[PDB]
Amino acid sequence: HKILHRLLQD
Amino acid sequence: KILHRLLQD
Amino acid sequence: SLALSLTADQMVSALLDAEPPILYSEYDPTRSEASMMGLLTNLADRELVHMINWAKRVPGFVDLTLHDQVHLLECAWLEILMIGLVWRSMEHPGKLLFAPNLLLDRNQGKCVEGMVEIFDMLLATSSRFRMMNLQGEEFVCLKSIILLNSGVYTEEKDHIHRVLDKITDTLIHLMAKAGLTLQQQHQRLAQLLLILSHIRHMSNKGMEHLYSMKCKNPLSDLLLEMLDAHR
Amino acid sequence: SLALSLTADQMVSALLDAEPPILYSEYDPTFSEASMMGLLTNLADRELVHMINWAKRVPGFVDLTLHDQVHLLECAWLEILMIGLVWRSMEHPGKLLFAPNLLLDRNQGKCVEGMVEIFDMLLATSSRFRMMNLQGEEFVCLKSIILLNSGVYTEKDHIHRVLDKITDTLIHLMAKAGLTLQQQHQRLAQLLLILSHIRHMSNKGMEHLYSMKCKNVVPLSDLLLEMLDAHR
Ligand SMILES: Oc1ccc(/C(=N\c2ccccc2Cl)c2ccc(O)cc2O)cc1
Ligand SMILES: Oc1ccc(/C(=N\c2ccccc2Cl)c2ccc(O)cc2O)cc1
Repeated sequence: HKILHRLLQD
Repeated sequence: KILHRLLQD
Repeated sequence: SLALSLTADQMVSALLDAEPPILYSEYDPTRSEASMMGLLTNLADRELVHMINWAKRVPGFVDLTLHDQVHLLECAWLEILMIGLVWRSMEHPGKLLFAPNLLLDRNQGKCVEGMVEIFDMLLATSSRFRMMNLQGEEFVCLKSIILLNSGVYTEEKDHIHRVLDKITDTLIHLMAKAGLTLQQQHQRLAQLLLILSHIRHMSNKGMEHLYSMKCKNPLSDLLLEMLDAHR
Repeated sequence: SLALSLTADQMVSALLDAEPPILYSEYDPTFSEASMMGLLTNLADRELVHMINWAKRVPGFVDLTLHDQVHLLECAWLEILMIGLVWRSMEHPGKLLFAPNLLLDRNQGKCVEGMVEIFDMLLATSSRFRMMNLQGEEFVCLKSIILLNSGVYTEKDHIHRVLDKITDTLIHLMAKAGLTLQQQHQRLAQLLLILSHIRHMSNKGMEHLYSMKCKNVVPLSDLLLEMLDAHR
């Protein structure tokens, strides 16, 4: 996956 | 320029 | 200064009568990347001539200087070709009607690099038009808006804005005539103009692709001048 | 979806409160091609983190799937940065306010290849905003419209329903400001047409960034790279 996935969940 | 020509013809 | 004096009905009338013809391709059922792009380039090259004479008939366009007329077309030519494409492809779901004898689907575009993306975007735009049940009167309005708007940011510039507002009133007049509520008029107007953002996007991507296969080999002398007007 | 239930006033209020902060650039004045793009890349990389959190606050955006949220941000991120730029640069004619401590004019952009064109376009947009006397409430509507519209062609009814809601909001703001009915759909039209130019400037920006990535003429961050690889 990508960084954007994490920042959108965190 | 072709465009300038066709814009007058 | 006759463009600002036209009524909404006279505006639509003028634009409808100004419509370019639907040109045919040279599609001659053989079974390639070279052939397909060659057909489209040839078609676009011939459509340009009609577009130039069509642009002359767009109210207010003539009032501009030669340099301004050139610049507006150099900016918007591929946008206009594309919105023409998605419009005549409207009632051919999953297909792109480049010409009456040239109907393509997503499977064909794959035989050219990076062509699939532009195809799906065009298909989506057409599907969007279909969903909205776009009218011809609205179409010829958007097309003329594209012409006047796409290069207006690169005593005169106020004239374009005055004409742009005129076409806006025309669009609203069309919708009010169709029985749409004032809320529905605003919303539909927004929905239509928001499409132009995507058409701009498709155009820019198209330019990149054309600039790619250019220095990779054969564009026409007119289509080259239109292309060197960007990057 | 609570977004559809919001009134126009409640819509504006939610968007105003969601506004990202105006960040600063790295200090110690002194502009080379490397230093300039360095500061802008650094600045953008930090704004992205606030943007992502701002997007979460945009009514209706949370209702989308994670994949949809990613795609919308990936398509619109440079547009959003740019409309932010021209907005805060509004009352600085001939200048671009990238940051309160980073105000640039057209002369500065020339020290980087192909940068002058995008600069002039940005300045022109800002001058357009200034001419129209664009309001903050209108700006935050435009920004959110960009977020939801720019990638919606690449569920779908929901975004359209939210897009219509913001249209109603824009009209409500104008009707409140005393604009006639005709003045309302003209101004609405004028505003949305800008988004076509913002789209164009973004696309031109993407090329330039993909260019300096294939030249190492400034090292992009890992998040900025992922955003860029989404437009490959
Ligand atoms: O050399 C060219 C120029 C334009 C196209 C093309 N569009 C494209 C332009 C660039 C990339 C991809 C596409 Cl599909 C196109 C041609 C005619 C028309 O009526 C509508 C069109 O959209 C084709 C070849
Ligand atoms: O690595 C980058 C990414 C974006 C920019 C940039 N814009 C550009 C992006 C590409 C080319 C030219 C420009 Cl001006 C920009 C940055 C922050 C901001 O608040 C607004 C912005 O417009 C800069 C560096």
